[PDB]
Amino acid sequence: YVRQGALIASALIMIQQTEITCPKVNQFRQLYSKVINDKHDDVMAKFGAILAQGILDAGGHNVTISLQSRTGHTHMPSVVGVLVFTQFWFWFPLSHFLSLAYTPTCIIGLNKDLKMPKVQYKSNCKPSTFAYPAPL
Amino acid sequence: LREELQLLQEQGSYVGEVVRAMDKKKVLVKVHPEGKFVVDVDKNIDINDVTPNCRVAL
Amino acid sequence: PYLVSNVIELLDVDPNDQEEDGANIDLDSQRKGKCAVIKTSTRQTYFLPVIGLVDAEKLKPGDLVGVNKDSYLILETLPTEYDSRVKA
Amino acid sequence: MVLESTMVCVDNSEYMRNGDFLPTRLQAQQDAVNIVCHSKTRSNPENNVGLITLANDCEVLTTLTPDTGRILSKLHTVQPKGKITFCTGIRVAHLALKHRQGKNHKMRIIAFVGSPVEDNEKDLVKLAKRLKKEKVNVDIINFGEEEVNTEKLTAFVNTLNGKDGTGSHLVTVPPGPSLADALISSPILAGEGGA
Amino acid sequence: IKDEQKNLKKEFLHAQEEVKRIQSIPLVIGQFLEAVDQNTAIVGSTTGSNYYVRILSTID
Amino acid sequence: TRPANHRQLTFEEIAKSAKITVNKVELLVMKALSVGLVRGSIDEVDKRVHMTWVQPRVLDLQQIKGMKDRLELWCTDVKSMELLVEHQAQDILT
Amino acid sequence: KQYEKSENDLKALQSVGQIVGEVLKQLTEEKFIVKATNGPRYVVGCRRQLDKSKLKPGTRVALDMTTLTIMRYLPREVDPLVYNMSHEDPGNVSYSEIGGL
Amino acid sequence: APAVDTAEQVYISSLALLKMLKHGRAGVPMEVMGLMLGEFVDDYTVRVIDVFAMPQSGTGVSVEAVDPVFQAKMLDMLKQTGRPEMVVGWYHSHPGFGCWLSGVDINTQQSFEALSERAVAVVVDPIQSVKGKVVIDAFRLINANMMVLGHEPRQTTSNLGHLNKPSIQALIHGLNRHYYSITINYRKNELEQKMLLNLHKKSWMEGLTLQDYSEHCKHNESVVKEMLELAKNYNKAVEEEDKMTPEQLAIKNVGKQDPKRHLEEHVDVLMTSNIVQCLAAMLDTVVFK
Amino acid sequence: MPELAVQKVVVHPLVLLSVVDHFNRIGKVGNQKRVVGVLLGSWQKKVLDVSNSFAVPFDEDDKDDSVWFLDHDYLENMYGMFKKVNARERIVGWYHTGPKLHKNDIAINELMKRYCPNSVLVIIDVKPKDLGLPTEAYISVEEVHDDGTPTSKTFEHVTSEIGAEEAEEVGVEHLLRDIKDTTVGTLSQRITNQVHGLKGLNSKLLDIRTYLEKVASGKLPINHHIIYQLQDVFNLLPDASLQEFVKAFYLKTNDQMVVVYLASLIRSVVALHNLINNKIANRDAEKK
Repeated sequence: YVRQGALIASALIMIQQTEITCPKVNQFRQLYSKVINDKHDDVMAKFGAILAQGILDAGGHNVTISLQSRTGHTHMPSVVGVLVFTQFWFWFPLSHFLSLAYTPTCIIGLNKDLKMPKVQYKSNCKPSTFAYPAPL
Repeated sequence: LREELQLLQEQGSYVGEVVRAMDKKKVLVKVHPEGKFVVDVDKNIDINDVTPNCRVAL
Repeated sequence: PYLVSNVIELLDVDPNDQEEDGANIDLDSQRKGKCAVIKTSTRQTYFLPVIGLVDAEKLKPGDLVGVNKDSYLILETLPTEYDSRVKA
Repeated sequence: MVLESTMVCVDNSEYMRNGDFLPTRLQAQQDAVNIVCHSKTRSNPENNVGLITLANDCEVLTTLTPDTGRILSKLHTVQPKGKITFCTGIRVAHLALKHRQGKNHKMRIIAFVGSPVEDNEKDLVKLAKRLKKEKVNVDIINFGEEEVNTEKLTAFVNTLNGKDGTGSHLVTVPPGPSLADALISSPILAGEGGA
Repeated sequence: IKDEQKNLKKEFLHAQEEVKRIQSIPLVIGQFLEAVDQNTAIVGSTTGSNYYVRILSTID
Repeated sequence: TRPANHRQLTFEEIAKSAKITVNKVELLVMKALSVGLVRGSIDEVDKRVHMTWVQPRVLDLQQIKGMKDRLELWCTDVKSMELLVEHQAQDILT
Repeated sequence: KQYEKSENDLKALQSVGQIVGEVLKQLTEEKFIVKATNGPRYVVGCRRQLDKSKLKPGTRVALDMTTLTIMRYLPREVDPLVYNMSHEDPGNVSYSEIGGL
Repeated sequence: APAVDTAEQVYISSLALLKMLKHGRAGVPMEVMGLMLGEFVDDYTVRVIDVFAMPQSGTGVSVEAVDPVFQAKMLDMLKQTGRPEMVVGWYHSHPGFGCWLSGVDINTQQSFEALSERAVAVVVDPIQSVKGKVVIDAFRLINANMMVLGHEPRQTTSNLGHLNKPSIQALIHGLNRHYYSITINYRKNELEQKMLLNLHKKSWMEGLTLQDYSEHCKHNESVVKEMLELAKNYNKAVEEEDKMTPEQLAIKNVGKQDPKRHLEEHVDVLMTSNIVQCLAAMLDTVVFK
Repeated sequence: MPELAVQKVVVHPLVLLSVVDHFNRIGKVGNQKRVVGVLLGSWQKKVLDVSNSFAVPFDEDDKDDSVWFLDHDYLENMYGMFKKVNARERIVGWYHTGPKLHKNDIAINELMKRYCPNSVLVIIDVKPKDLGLPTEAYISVEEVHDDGTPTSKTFEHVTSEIGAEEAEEVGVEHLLRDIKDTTVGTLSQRITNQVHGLKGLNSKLLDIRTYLEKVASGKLPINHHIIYQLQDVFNLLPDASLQEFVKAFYLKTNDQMVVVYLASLIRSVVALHNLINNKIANRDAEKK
């Protein structure tokens, strides 16, 4: 019961936080896949371990769940999804709702015909310290 | 203390004696008045971890 | 199954009337009917509730009786029975 | 009778004390009630029978059961100083419908009136109209009331009878000697439908 | 935390009551053989079985 | 009947009422205690007979009135007192 | 008659043949040390429907098996061997083995 | 089948839980069993409302006990009351076996299953009801075809999915070869609580009661005498104790706990007796007066 | 028939819960029409242990209290089944779901007495009556009052308390999601009980006075016992004396205060100088 809740919660933080920003990401990633392959654990525990995997890794290492909205009140589709998610014990299909929380993280500047380009913005970080999460 | 309600239930715990260890990966323990019992090796012991005439906790 | 036993003594206390030892604890696991004290051949003693239909009063000290293994009742009486030395 | 649950009313009255039904009408009613149980079963066996005394502060003696033995145990104690209260027995059959054996069965009351009615006529004619909608009808066996006065009971039955799926009838058996056997005349074979 | 501590006081009693049942009879009599630790100890009973037993806090 | 607050009686009251001498009343009072109309002790030197207890008596006209009066005094005290008991010791009161 | 007998018989059937014992030492009312006849000596309680004076040491008492509490007082008891010895006596002579002596 | 058999997380009410514990307890070692009345909603929610019991025997659970006559008989009573309940499953108590389902218990569960497809099997431990921990489990049978193709984790889906370990030994081994065990939740209601919490009219005056001086005096005498003995210890103790860590001070002053703490414990016990007496003493006199 | 084998009536928590639960089950009546059901429990004892209760469908009207339905047939059939459960379970009496007794209850009582060997009418209430007992137990008695009333059948109270069984008691704790601030085992619980005590006394005390008024006018028949008992309460009165507490609690507590303070006094210089060096170290250490 503690294991299932702790492990899901970890997954929510780790999205777009990488192996070269905490060792924790290495430990967590490895642990997910180990559970599915093995039968060592009790089945109750595995349900939590496997959902937590999809969240951490999500979207090909491209998507994040936001803190808030663009200003003010907490992002509107995101909060709901999570509320219903936490209850999954009585009914398994409730876990699906976590797709709604995922929003792609791109800051977008545009051309004067108003369609996606590859324009640049400056961000002060080091490429030795942030990079997209390494797969399982 | 609340948790202690649940913790105290078992099927008891004894002090036994290892007559001999066996190289079959099972160990022979004889409880003090009651006959011999063969039980498997645990995680907490193997056969280099229990050697003849060792009184043990069970 | 039934064990073999001897009668040590006769107490009796009537069919679930007792000395009023009945509390708010069970009266199917405390109260005894008309009862007989028996010393058994195992080399134990059991104070036991005998069958309500054929009472404890009928069985006197000295009888060799069967008793129920599970919950002790004296079902019936068995003649003089012991060993092969005694048979001769 | 046929998929019907019935409550049977036995009289308590001073009029029971008469020798007209031998030896006495109080004891005679025991024979009568067993005729009512046996007749209903004969027609179809799928029905239940009960017995109520209207004695004192009205007590259900026994509720719906197919067993004649249960009814008969209860009938021997009776108040021979009491009096029949027609109105209250109907009320006891109403309560019975919510929780009874044979919940899904039809509703009928077969009542003996061995003595004149006590409960005001106007109240009872009016009561019938309510009763028609719920679908319980009262069949009255009359030999006590007729001697003294004209059948008041007739009015009750007339209004009552509509669509219910069960009917009602006024059956008259004579006030003189006819013993318990007169019960044969009753709607315990003479009954009809409302629908 | 203040009101919480008061709450926790009531839990201690509740708990004490529940455990108490376990604590009483059936009770076998041993002799106090030796101490392995001061949380688990060894006591030797009167049918001859030696036991590895936990010490229940309700004594010293 | 008359005292809620006290339960002791003087001898002199009986004495005048009866119009019977003082010497007799002390002796009469002793018989009273022996029958069991009253239980208590008698203190001669204080000139009181103190009742620890009064015998039940079948419904009387004076009686019914006193009981009501004493119940009223009692209700009122219990409400006043309830406020004191509740008012103090705040931290255990939950 | 059979109804009363059988109902009382069900109560005998659910009820076991409880452990008989003896009072080794009565420390207090609530803790009595017993020597049970199965072997292991036990700490038992008492029910309040009993007088502790009767139960005191060297006296046989009944023990429970469902709870390990002293059920009741049993009077002191003697073995079947002692019964054979208590029964026998006859074949007697009036007074003298031999007269004049 | 793996394609429609899921486990049944059982919501057990006060009326069922208490009934089962009591019935097993009195019978011991005679074992008791019965049918459980409840309602079934979801494809996995069973509320166990109430139970009645089947014939006890000295061999316990058997085929002979289970007859359709008892059940059929009950159902007629259910109509008459106007209670609706369908049968949720069956119960038994094993004092004479562990939580593992005995060879006669499986036979009995198969018959009961034919009547209600969704059937639950419950081990009660009457013996454990004497102590302050009670261990009882509910289970559901698993089909032979289901194991091979599906495997036992298929029962775990679309429900709570807690799988129980009731120690090691026979109990666990028998579990694995036989059935899937599923969890217990308790149903409760506010009204249900309120009944339980209720005490006595008499307790109202109990607190008020003026504790006898006599009894108080016994307590007072008892408290001052222990205090004097300890007082000495307290006196030697204060000469040292320049260091923190109070447990070390306990070994030094000798024994478990500080002698300062021993004196306080006694002062406090007296304080509690005193508190009821003095409060009560004024309080009583004023209020009746 | 006897009503004998009672001097005390203890009632289980099971009994109450069964009546509220059973109300929904039958019909969702909810005390719209009062229910009488069987009261089940032990026998061959002086004390009465009411182990259990089951409802019988009984509707009594609210037009009239003299008309009721009571389902007899259920009682005989339920009889044989009780032995399957345990052989200590037999019909002891009956239950009334309240809110109060009637004169009508004597008549309900005569029918139930045939089955029982020790009939008692115990009013278990569907609403809990206060924080006190939610149950009152009564027994049918033939008595005269010197109020000029000849022979009546009425209900006189017999002492009620709440008991429990070993199996049941454990089960109750687990079920409970309350923790109990009214346990009454200790000083903390005991102080709450005293506050409540005063409130309890007041609730009880009012009734006694209204009863006295009814006799006076608003004519009500006098139950002689009640009047006899009332007068007794007022006569015992004395006045208060002493009781006080010592300065001792403080002394111990102060002792603890000295010890720590002495340890503190040596430590101070060390601890306070070092702080500045460690503080600087921490900020730099944190970054990596």
